[PDB]
Amino acid sequence: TRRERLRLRRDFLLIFKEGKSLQNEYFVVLFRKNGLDYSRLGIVVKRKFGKATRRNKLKRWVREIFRRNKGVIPKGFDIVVIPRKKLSEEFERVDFWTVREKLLNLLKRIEG
RNA sequence: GGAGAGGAGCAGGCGGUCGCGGGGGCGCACACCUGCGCUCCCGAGGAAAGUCCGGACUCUGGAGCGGGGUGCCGGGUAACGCCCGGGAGGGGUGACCCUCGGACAGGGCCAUAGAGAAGAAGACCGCCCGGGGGGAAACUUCCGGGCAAGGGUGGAACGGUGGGGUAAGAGCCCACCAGCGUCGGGGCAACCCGGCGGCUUGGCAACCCCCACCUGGAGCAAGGCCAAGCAGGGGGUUGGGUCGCUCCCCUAUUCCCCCGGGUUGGCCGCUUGAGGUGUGCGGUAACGCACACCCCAGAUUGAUGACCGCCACAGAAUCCGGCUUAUGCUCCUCUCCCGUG
RNA sequence: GGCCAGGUAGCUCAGGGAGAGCACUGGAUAUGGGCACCCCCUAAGUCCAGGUGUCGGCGGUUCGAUUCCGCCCCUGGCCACCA
Ligand SMILES: [Mg+2]
Ligand SMILES: [Mg+2]
Ligand SMILES: [Mg+2]
Ligand SMILES: [Mg+2]
Repeated sequence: TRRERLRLRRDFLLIFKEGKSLQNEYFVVLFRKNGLDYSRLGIVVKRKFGKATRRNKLKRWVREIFRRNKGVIPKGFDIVVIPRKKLSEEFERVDFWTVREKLLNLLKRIEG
């Protein structure tokens, strides 16, 4: 859903500068009110996370978590998900349910 | 069965619940441009990779030189540093694998060790002859002369080993060998086979070089178009005109250089191509030709996931040909070895 | 996707027969300290002695390669339109 896909080239700077942030050991989540009746997701994966296979797997998991849990995630925010060094350190050791739990714990705390 | 060499294919599938990317069809709104909404088709790789070669395709005004690349020979190909076949040299019992022009065109470099390393250089331990001296002798000593043959030195010592011949010795002579020169035969050829002959005189060109062949340079962020927006200023014996050098066609601010500020939108390029698959024919093969069938990702923060059930390596970004590296199986050949019918 | 750089003692940097600087380990000795000397402790310093390496890895050429020729690994940077 590309209507659900927020542009990062223009908006990342604005969200970084004007928005809020939440984090845990695996993710940093940046967010800002978008003035819409729905939320939009963006993913920023640092080059150092790895090659296409690895980065694309992470992005797919993130997109899926967001899509399936859209109903419970707060509405009216532009959201940027950023994986942390730790995650890229035990990514192969971290299962899907753990990534889901850790990401949702942050997403559900987006206020207000 | 064991050990090993060459090579071909596949990339866990099939049946379920949700979620994407591009086409098509449809539902509709269309006073235009177009704007959404919901089924059929297709949707990462053998390496998509590293960017090591070769193209195609774009933009830079000409030509020459330099520079760079390839390196036995013959094909194949759009082309290549690739592929196929063949020739020499080497390794392995063997199937097989690896190597590749020229050092009497020239210049330069060979440390250390060693008597001597490029004109033929050299006498270290030595071998033999002719005298003078000492000494009973063995032996020592001095001068004159002859050896590259043994040993030592090396990565290599100016042909190799055996016999004859030498005072002692040398291709001095002869044998087989290696090299070179020729004559003759077979190959398109690289080269091979046979005969004759003095006696022959380092290595490195992944150093410059010589010979033969090929070759501008950038690169899809190439380049073309639309929309949007701010703000200009300082320079040019001229400089710049898609690497350098040399001659040459230009152009004078609108061009180029520096500082500063505006976008950090959308469309084209963007996928049908030296393209796959299936036969038939030619060719040792690589591959070519003929006919038939097919449409096989085109994203632009960048599309393939999660749950269930019987059994790796890693993700296209302009597209192809090949190389190299990363990696899980399965099958087909042939070689040697133990053991049996 | 493409195009360039660079990888040397721990760190910064030189350059076809492996070095400087900071630095570390010792010995010397207070004008520091146990008290005041004797005796002894500690070395910021100052003397001196050195300690030391797959040349980013793995092959090839060469009798020898930091230098030459291949590939692989790691670390940085550059690109688009407007005027
Ligand atoms: Mg059996
Ligand atoms: Mg690539
Ligand atoms: Mg000799
Ligand atoms: Mg440009």
